[PDB]
Amino acid sequence: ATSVNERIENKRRTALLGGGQRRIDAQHKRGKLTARERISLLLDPGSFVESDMFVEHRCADFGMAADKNKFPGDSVVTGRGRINGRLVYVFSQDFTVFGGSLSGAHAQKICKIMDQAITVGAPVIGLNDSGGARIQEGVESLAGYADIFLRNVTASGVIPQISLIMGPCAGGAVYSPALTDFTFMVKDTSYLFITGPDVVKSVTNEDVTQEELGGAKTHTTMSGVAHRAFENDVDALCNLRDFFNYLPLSSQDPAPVRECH
Amino acid sequence: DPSDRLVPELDTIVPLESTKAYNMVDIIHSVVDEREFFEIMPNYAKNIIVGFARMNGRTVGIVGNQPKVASGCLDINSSVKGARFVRFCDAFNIPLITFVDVPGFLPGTAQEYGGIIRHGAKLLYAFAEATVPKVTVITRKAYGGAYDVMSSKHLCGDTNYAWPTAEIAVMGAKGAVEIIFKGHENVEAAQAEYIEKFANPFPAAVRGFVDDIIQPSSTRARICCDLDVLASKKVQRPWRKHANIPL
Amino acid sequence: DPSDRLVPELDTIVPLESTKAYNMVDIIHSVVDEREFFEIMPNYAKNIIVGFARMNGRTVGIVGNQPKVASGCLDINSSVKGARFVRFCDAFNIPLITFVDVPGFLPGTAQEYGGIIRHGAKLLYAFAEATVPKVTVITRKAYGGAYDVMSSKHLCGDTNYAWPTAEIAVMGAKGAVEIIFKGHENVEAAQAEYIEKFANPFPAAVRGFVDDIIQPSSTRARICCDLDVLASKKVQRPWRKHANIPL
Amino acid sequence: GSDISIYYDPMISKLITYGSDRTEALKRMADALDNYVIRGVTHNIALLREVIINSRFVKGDISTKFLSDVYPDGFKGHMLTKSEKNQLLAIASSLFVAFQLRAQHFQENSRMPVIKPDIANWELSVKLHDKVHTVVASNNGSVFSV
Ligand SMILES: CCC(=O)SCCNC(=O)CCNC(=O)[C@H](O)C(C)(C)COP(=O)(O)OP(=O)(O)OC[C@H]1O[C@@H](n2cnc3c(N)ncnc32)[C@H](O)[C@@H]1OP(=O)(O)O
Ligand SMILES: *C(=O)CCCC[C@@H]1SC[C@@H]2NC(=O)N[C@@H]21
Repeated sequence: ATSVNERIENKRRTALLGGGQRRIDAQHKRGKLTARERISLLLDPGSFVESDMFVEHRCADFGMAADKNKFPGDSVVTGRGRINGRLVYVFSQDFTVFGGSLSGAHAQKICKIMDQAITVGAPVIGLNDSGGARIQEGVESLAGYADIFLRNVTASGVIPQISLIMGPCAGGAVYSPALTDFTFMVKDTSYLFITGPDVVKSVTNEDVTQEELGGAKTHTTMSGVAHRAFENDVDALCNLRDFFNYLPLSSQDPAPVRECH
Repeated sequence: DPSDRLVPELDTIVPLESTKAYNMVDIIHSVVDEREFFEIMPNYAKNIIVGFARMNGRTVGIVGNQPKVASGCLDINSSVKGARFVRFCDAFNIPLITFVDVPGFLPGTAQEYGGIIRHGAKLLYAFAEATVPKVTVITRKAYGGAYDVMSSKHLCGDTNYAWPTAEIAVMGAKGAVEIIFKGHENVEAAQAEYIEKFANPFPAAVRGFVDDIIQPSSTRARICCDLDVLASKKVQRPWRKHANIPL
Repeated sequence: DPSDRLVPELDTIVPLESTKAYNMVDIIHSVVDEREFFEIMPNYAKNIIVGFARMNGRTVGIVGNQPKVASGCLDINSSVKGARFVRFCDAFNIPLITFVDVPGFLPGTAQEYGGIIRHGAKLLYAFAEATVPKVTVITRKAYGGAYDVMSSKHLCGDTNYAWPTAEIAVMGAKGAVEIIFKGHENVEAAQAEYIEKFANPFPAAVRGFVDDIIQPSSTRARICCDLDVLASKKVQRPWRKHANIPL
Repeated sequence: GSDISIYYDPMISKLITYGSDRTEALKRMADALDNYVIRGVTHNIALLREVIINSRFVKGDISTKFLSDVYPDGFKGHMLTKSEKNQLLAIASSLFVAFQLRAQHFQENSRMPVIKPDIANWELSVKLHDKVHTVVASNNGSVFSV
């Protein structure tokens, strides 16, 4: 009689929900979906293979060693799937767990999935919804950001990289989408700024809202950072799925050719 | 969609007078497969149109000027938006089709103080280093250095076409006669000869700057065949770690 | 043989107690296509099994530990045989599937005088330099450096799985408690904690050293898909005439 | 390529059908009016099609105020029946499934082979007007069971 077998599905259930049902309800109330259902809506049915399901952060300072702060998965879902039968490597950030903040394990999973994608020669798709670097981790978050930036630069021109911002992305989390090939946004629910409105008001003495400072309209109309903005989450996933069919899987392949009528 | 489909509604889309504008998205829809066009940055720098479409089932990148917005002039935002898209298309073996209708660059002190030269160089370099097949169609006009920036034949372009309404000129007729004929004080005839001799695609076609002058209704059938023969295009360039983008 | 053929017979093939042994060739037969397996050196160094099989019609090289004889411990002959087979499989673009159930290298002065270190280095190099896709499944245990020598994830492995009855540790609980806990002079709480927290595959999973913990009945269906993705794997290494095998 | 301007009459065209009797003429009018393609402007083909297949028009009793009284509030369109609604939903679902299936027909790569999905039945939610319908579509070639 061993409890490890029970612990398997115990941690599986804790990972599937993420950071709890209450935060999922809050996410739905905000008009946004969770990472897992976003992935299910993006990929072909019955084709998602997830990697590093049981990975937790290594932080042991400032109370993060407590059992209540240990979430299996660590605010990111990473894996591979297929769109219209074509292989793709996908990661989606989970705002439920610590606001999507990137810890050491988060960046480790992203770097691993990017490394596998660049080894096999497949595109990378990232659903971005994160509050920035995790302060509790410390310089580990900066190291993870730098590793992701280095992999983004190395993979530039080798495999296509698509980033879809689906929430308020602040701080370092804004540089990775800028290094990717294309940037898409969701109206009224996605933001992209380096510093928040409070810091702007405190420093520059100016009143500005989140939507005005880094909203989808601002970045798709007068900034030139994002490429397209979509009505909501489902429309964004549908349009991204349609757009993925245009691009080749790698720079070693010719332009895709389809059937004409 | 058949590759040799005729597209007759483009025969008179370009107005006879040069002071009236049209929509380039109409031409793009009429030319591409099933009239389906995934436009990139549709609400930013509207005086240029970039996007992804399909020709004979093969994905292609479309870059064009928009005479409806800002008379089709080029500026900083349009230059950057076109340049990055062209660079991405070249990087992943995606053919490029360009539609040219531009009077030049947008003048003013705001453009000069913002660094219009750097971004124009960005766009010119983006079209210059491309090794993917490039097909260019001139609809109404291409004046001055913009004609070079819009994937001319001399940038190692593959095929260049001009509609009967095309006007490949150094600059505007009035400025040309005012800089050539200074003391002639008889511009009344000079306008007649200059318009009759240089306000047409003939100066460019007489020296092979455009492959042919094609009827608009045969545009699509002209492009697809080219994309059939240029799929095996392969050129070589001097070795380097990388180049110096004018960012 | 369908690529998603479920294999429930592997659900309870691993005995609960760690002192009972099972047959590794049963897992090989149940996993591979049509249960056909061409073994190499079946009667020499029988604590390891190597051979050729087919997965989804593609030829695969299979190396695994046999816990029936010598409890699966590695030695000179086993290391040499496995290293040679792995080198041949890597040299001819044949993917490798590894099944890991090993407690380490068996002790004795005959192994030390014969050069067990050199042959362990043989096999470690053989898995280290391989650039073919490698799929590793840990069945029961992987203790100490042998776990590294058996195509671990850190050794440029492609995909690593662990069964729910797997366990990865530096060595057994007894030696670890003896070398760590000496001043407590009590094993009532130390042994219980070590068994409950370091006698299960969770330390390897939480650090990300195994991709997933899978049910045994989904083994084959899991491997085939991995062999479909990893077909186009390509890596680059520094130039050299050759390397020094520790022969 | 022809354009409609504010200066002249809005007359797009003049369609005529001839048959042995009135019923054949009306059938030919319907057939030729369903196969007439205009894209770019707004036409009154819907009004003509609804008027032609009108029961009162078929019977014969018409007057100069025939258009005024049959649509007191105004023109609304074709009030399609239950069978026609089912046919329209089936056609739309089949077209959607056909587009989705065509989206998967890539050329052979020889380096990254594709694995075409094997969806047997497509389960769809179709919103028409202000009603949601559940549709199950299956394909076995050029034939769709909806
Ligand atoms: C430049 C390189 C770097 O180091 S960037 C580091 C990030 N810098 C910052 O200033 C963080 C600012 N974050 C924010 O302002 C908000 O969280 C934003 C991102 C605007 C979210 O907006 P909103 O939709 O209202 O959600 P919320 O504020 O209720 O947040 C809910 C939970 O998320 C958490 N969260 C968010 N970010 C972090 C973070 N970096 N580290 C740790 N936790 C974070 C919040 O603590 C919050 O927790 P709780 O559920 O309210 O208890
Ligand atoms: C105006 O540009 C068109 C002249 C033809 C219409 C004239 S005027 C009104 C009459 N009614 C009709 O159908 N033709 C006549």
